[PDB]
Amino acid sequence: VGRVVVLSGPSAVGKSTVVRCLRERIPNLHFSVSATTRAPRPGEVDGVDYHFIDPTRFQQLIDQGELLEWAEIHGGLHRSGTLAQPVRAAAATGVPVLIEVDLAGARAIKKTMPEAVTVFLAPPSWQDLQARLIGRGTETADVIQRRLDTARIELAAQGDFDKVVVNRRLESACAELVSLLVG
Ligand SMILES: Nc1nc2c(ncn2[C@@H]2O[C@H](COP(=O)(O)OP(=O)(O)O)[C@@H](O)[C@H]2O)c(=O)[nH]1
Repeated sequence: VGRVVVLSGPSAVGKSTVVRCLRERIPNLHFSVSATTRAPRPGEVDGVDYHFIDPTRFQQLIDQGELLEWAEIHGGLHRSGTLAQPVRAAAATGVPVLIEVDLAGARAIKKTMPEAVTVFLAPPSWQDLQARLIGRGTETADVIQRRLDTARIELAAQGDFDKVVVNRRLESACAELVSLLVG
């Protein structure tokens, strides 16, 4: 049986680089393809970037209990979420699975699939994070203050997770995750 790992953390912090490394380290890693009801952009392959389904079917799947999690996107313009069946099918086939979602999504997935292992990817310190949120200082004080506030709230609830990986160094963050996914 493949391990299922749900990767989340602070919302203002992109994890695509970490995801990219894991996929390079674990050759047969199945990165969860979210379902969505928005249309494909050119270059997007159905079954690879998303599973593109229409609003009516997405609702069916909600009603049948077939999303581990879902959400309204851009205030309900469309929906996206994680399909249960591919995740379980991959796992039973023995392939390891990584799901990368926001915090509400990971919380929701722990309920619908409790054998999944949730991981909060934490900053090495509050100051490391703060520095990155201020960044180049191209945003307004109001916006930055909101980010810093948002971040402290999110950091304060990392204890809801099965596991904390402190991202001190990319390669050892990635090493800890590899261990959870196959070790
Ligand atoms: N709840 C939930 N949100 C998703 C899922 N997939 C994508 N999203 C959200 O949709 C937003 C925008 O999608 P897009 O611009 O194509 O790139 P993305 O940011 O990687 O998803 C993201 O901020 C995600 O939080 C999912 O499976 N579940």
